[PDB]
Amino acid sequence: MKTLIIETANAKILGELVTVSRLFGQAPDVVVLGSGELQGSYGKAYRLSDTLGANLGSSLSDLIKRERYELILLSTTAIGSGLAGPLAVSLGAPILSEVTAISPDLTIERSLYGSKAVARYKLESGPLVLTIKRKYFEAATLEGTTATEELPVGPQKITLLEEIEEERTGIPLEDAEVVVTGGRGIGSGDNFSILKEIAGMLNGAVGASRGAVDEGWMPPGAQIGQTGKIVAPTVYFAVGVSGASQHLAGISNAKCVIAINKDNEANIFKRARFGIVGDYKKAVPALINALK
Amino acid sequence: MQIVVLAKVVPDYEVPSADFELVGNRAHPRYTRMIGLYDENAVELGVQLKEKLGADLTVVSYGRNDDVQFLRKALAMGADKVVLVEGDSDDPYVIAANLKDAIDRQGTVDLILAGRQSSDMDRGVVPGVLAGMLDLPFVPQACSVESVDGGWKISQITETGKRLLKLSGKGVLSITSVPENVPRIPAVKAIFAAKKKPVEKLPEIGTGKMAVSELSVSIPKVESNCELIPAEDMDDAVRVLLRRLKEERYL
Ligand SMILES: Cc1cc2nc3c(=O)[nH]c(=O)nc-3n(C[C@H](O)[C@H](O)[C@H](O)COP(=O)(O)OP(=O)(O)OC[C@H]3O[C@@H](n4cnc5c(N)ncnc54)[C@H](O)[C@@H]3O)c2cc1C
Ligand SMILES: Nc1ncnc2c1ncn2[C@@H]1O[C@H](COP(=O)(O)O)[C@@H](O)[C@H]1O
Repeated sequence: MKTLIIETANAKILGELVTVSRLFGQAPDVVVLGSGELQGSYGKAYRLSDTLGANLGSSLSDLIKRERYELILLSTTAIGSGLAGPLAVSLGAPILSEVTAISPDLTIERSLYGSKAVARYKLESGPLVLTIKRKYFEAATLEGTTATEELPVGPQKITLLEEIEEERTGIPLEDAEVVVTGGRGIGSGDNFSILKEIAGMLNGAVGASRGAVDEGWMPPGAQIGQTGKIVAPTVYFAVGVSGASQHLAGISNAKCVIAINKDNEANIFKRARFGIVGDYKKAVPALINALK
Repeated sequence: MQIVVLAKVVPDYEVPSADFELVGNRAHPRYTRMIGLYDENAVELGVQLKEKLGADLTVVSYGRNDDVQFLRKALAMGADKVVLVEGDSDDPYVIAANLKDAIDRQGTVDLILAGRQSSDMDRGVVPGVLAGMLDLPFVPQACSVESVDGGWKISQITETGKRLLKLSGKGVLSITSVPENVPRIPAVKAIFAAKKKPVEKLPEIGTGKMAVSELSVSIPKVESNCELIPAEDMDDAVRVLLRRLKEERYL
């Protein structure tokens, strides 16, 4: 079916959307939002100079209507999400977001109830807008490049004043083979120091639950889960983390989850491979010593 | 000046899978109901704006008549009134169209706030669909908002950091969590007093739904059969853990 991918020039994210497109047809087109060479070979590609959906006016939607696209694919990213809902409305299209799987017969899966439930959907009448959850589909290798036709943007409603990267330390969370996550149980920002220490020793990265982020003990980009980062380390230490389902959603493919929690009834022990019921202020220093 | 916050009451979002069951593809009725978590972040931001600006703060919801008692928590936190459209649809277009009808009955509205995603549907769709229907700019995942000449200075959380934005005019913002919008906990006496604050009920309107069929909903089991390491003696426990990690080729 006639498919349009709308995304930044990012090859990892574009690749995930190409994988999804292949379920639906052989030759997707692409609208690139912002700058950067377009990798991959497409039948037709376009470019809009702005990444904020509010600034696009009606040109894009009118194009989609003219060209009779049947499927529009975006990522579940701030940029994808800024566009997807409003664009669906302009098309009169159904929208399904945060898609986690699509079967060969095009049954579409997504989560409900804090990632405790899996819902399955069938499209009855398109066009259809989908937003695809990051890190749930393999990224296609993108070979070659494709030139883009410039499209007009609309009235500027939102100005981008500044883009500010979170200060980076050590290996990225989503790349690390060992992740050490602290939750509310850690008790303070300074108390995270021993988690940073053991993470450094293991060439890993430090993550956080929403509890620890809401306390200000780690920055927001350290949050792991449904609305944070998705990680699949060999080892995942969950320290002072109760294991709410929304947290568990970030670690489904972690190979060896190690729980350190003083509460033997904590939900994290239903996901963990190994568990220590006890005070992390005793466990982690002991672990560090044994490693030294 | 008037700020609208969209708040949705949901089944307890902290119930574990072990204890979670469906009736008719939705949560069993036994679970405690509550305003969703990002919804409360949005209410909190709205109350902070009310405090700074002298604005009215109107909570708008689409849902069950008996969720008023839970929406009144927003009144105790500082909202001025609740407007509830009675209805039971999960469809984002139906929800958004009904929220739009309620909003259109509030005179001039300067800003609309919503949660990043609801605490039962997990989707982050309704605020963008409503922005489209209202023909207003949508800003997802805002964490802070400041009134300035001509509009709003907005900090947005992205996947690599944050963006500082200026919105000209009205808009719809969905709100993500940061320490600065952790919701305040209203006093028992504030809760009691909120029982008297205004609640306006509206009937549901006729409007179209999405042509999508929900085939099934299931709850995967969560049981890893964890190997619990005896930790009466913590030095022994970590010795055993490192041995097992070695044996299993994890570390
Ligand atoms: C829509 C939505 C999306 C969400 N997305 C996410 C997400 O992406 N990521 C996320 O993390 N959360 C998310 N949440 C929140 C999630 O539901 C929980 O609120 C949160 O994960 C709990 O954080 P926590 O486990 O750190 O804190 P708590 O649940 O308070 O757990 C603290 C734990 O620390 C233990 N503890 C205390 N002291 C010690 C000690 N000395 N030693 C060892 N253990 C100790 C306690 O036994 C307890 O189990 C989301 C919620 C909603 C509604
Ligand atoms: N039925 C509703 N009533 C009021 N607000 C809602 C409703 N459904 C969704 N919203 C708002 O939209 C946000 C995202 O919901 P969703 O798109 O379901 O994830 C919620 O956090 C609310 O702020």
